[PDB]
Amino acid sequence: GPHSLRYFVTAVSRPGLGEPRYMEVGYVDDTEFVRFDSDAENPRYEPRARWMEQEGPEYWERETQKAKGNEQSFRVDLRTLLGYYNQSKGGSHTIQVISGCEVGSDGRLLRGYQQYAYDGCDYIALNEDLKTWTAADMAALITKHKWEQAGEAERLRAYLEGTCVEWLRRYLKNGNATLLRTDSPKAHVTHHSRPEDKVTLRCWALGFYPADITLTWQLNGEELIQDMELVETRPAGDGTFQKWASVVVPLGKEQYYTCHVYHQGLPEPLTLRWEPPP
Amino acid sequence: SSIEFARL
Amino acid sequence: IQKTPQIQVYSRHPPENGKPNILNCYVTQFHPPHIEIQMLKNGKKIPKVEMSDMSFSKDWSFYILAHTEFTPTETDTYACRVKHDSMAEPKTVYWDRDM
Repeated sequence: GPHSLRYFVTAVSRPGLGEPRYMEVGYVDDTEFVRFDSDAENPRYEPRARWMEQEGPEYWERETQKAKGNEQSFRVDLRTLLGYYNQSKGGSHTIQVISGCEVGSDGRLLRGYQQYAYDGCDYIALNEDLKTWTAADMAALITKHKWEQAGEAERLRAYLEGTCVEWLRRYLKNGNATLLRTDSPKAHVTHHSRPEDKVTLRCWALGFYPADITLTWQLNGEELIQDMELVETRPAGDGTFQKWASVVVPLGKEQYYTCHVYHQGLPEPLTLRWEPPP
Repeated sequence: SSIEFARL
Repeated sequence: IQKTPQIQVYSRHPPENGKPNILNCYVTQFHPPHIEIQMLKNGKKIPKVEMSDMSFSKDWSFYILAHTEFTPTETDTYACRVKHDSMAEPKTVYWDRDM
């Protein structure tokens, strides 16, 4: 199937409290595999996945040096933006970037990413044509003009179509099967109620990976999406995820409801109902 | 490997 | 622009009284990145609370996981308190064993 290599970058100023905090986090198929955190005595790029430990010392050295270079460049960008926005030197500000490539099964780029945000709002982004830019405001228009003159889009298309795809292949060779990892959910239904003629049935999905999952409740073939309560998928903290969906039903009709669990690790969707313990 | 970022 | 943090408090494993577990406090959808997270037991702050590294999602909002070891009892009360620039006052969310 398709794969992706993307870096999530963060630069946060802290006037009076020290140098800006800079971070570079790499993801292969939405899984963190490397991280650089400037908040240290001697900051270094590090593996976040055991399979990256294969890379030799020269790799880590080049990545570390490039990261510190990026950090210092962003330090300047933070100042530049205070200027573009006519802002004070005393407030904290954040610059964020999502930069990467998602390639198809045939090894060709499906989509390139080079998008920026300032204080949580879109700043500028490279368009799908990998040739033009979309500035979100007046400030971004200055960067746009500057990048157009420098041929920045061409520079990024090169990286996105070449360098990024090539590195993704390399990383996949060392952690392909690992990324293919799949933990199917284990489900069960709990019964809850406060002295009333109604009861809550909560369908739980535990220990699954990846996070993508769907839970539904059915009353005789029909999905109850109107009054079904559910929580956002959440990390158990051990690499797997959790999620639940609940519905309020009439006391005594618990057996008329069925929960369905859809996950990529399941040979077939799970089907279950409330089971009063023996 | 991440790209070397340009100035804003 | 500021985004108010969404919070979830739950155990890593289904809770069983007397059995060691891990209590999580998942905080998402906030901006700016600076945030103060505390976990409480019966109204008092818990000293040993670990924090995951911070990350951000496609919509630019940040997320982080705080967690602490605990052995649930029938009557102990747990909660997660979050202080963030987006809120006038600290937000407290209590752990519900059924959620």
